[PDB]
Amino acid sequence: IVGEALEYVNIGLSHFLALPLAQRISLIIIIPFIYNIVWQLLYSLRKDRPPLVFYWIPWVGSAVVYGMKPYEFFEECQKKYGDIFSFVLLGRVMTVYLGPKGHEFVFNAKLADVSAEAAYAHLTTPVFGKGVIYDCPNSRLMEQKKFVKGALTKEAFKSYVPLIAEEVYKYFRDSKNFRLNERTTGTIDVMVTQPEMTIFTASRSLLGKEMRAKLDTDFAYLYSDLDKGFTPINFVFPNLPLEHYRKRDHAQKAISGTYMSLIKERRKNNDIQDRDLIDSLMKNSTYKDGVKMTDQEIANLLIGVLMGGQHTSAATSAWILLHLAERPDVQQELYEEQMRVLDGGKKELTYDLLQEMPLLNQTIKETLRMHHPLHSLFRKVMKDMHVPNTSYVIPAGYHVLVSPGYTHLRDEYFPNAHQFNIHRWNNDSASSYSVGEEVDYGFGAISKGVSSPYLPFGGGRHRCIGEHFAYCQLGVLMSIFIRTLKWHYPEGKTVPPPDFTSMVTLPTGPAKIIWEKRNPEQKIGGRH
Ligand code: HEM
Ligand SMILES: CCCN(CCOc1c(Cl)cc(Cl)cc1Cl)C(=O)n1ccnc1
Repeated sequence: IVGEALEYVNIGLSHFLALPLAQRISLIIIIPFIYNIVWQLLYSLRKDRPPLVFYWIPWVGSAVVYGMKPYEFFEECQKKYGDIFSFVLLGRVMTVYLGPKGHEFVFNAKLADVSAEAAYAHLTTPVFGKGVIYDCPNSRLMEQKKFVKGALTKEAFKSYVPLIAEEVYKYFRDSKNFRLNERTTGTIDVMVTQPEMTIFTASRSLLGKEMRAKLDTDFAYLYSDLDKGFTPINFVFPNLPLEHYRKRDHAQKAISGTYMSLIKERRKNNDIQDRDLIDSLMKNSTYKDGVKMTDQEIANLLIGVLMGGQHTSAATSAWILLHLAERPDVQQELYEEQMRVLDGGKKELTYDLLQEMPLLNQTIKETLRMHHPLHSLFRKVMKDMHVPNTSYVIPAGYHVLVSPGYTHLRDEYFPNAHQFNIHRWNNDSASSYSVGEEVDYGFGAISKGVSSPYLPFGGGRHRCIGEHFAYCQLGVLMSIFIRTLKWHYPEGKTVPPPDFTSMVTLPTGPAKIIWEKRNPEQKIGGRH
């Protein structure tokens, strides 16, 4: 007789529901806390699952330590478990595969196994708009990248270089942070100057003179509002109604509206040349199945393409300025390269001459090695994936996290990895290179192997298409900085540590350097 025991299950439940509000709250906390803990212990039994990092608080998982110092988190985990391990992150299970094998396993994964758009769309679609990037099937993305690459050709870069140079000089002339016709020395915050210099140079050359002229007005404020939707807090709550969410949505309509306006006027005048990305997409945005991109979609694609490049590039020139500020030896060497290639300054900077500045391109390369703008790249796992040479299975619904930026900082692949050393790239100054066989996903032949320990631009179907644009812009900018200014730190200041909490891993500010003119009496012409 134990039906008598079932009587007391019933009675027991009855007394549960009758406990005071204090104990019941105490229990709605202690009961998932405990379940979680035995669940992990039970989980670590399975040999077909990668090791899972232990955590106390349910749902939150390892969010706090990962969110604040993800490379230290990765390293500590790698010591305990090796290169494959999992951890819970605000609701989700992230499986990290560290090292070159990890790049291979994730970047070169089969289309059917993983989805970038499933990982990213909830974050990007509201910022950029509907119908493009991650708000469309992968095949559509592939053709958009193709369309955009058509405004990123060598001949495009030859015409961008003087426009970008004009903008840097205008900024030296007019911005309160410099004013080189009035001041010979000054303090700047690189996280104030570099985003402005970036948006100004990127706008003028990819969007055109009209759009660049709008940045001189209050309209510029909308791009900032748009940033606030592109944060690792929309990370988790994609849409819950308070005000910076509205300003985001408002900015998107307003900016896309403006782009659509210029598009429609250019077509109404047949004022369609080869100046911009705008001209380019208007002439070339028909998918292979014959469907044309709408004017809304084109405008949304413009926002998305310029947003990403804006923050990665601005963060990178800020890090460059910061590393160089304590290396007058490297400024000196870069300066000598400038005098030699540009014949004392008597040659005008062109895209061709940029390619003959290996030490400048190595400086960019090395900065990107020590400061990858994105410490983590994600895919949602769509089908149970087996991990080669293990018994590990990664179930659908998990996420895979790859981190080439972590490998960038390993001594095994980069001797003295925490040292800024541009000469480690002697006779290897290329932004990237395919050491063999290629493949084409729809936007041109890129490398098939994604095993390089140096992968600032990722690889596989989702690979960056902006690398050459970014070197062009960073190149021109840094060439003018070097030729015009020397700079150094305020007393006792040094290279700041990264802030990893933002979307990109910019430096912890205020990040200030002191500039001074190389030629105090040099004037920059033009009306203002
Ligand atoms: C230093 C500058 C940059 C760095 C380090 C960088 C890095 C990256 C990385 C790592 C990815 C791959 C993301 C993933 O696989 O999850 C990517 C993708 C991409 N980037 Fe860049 N990027 C930079 C600048 C730019 C610029 C200037 C542009 C445009 C002109 C651009 C446009 C794109 C596009 C369209 C993708 C495709 C993403 C996809 O297919 O899912 N990026 N970038
Ligand atoms: C253009 C579509 C979104 N992208 C590409 C994917 O960007 C990412 C990356 Cl690389 C990581 C995470 Cl965590 C989220 C997003 Cl949206 C960009 O804005 N970027 C950023 C740098 N280069 C391009």
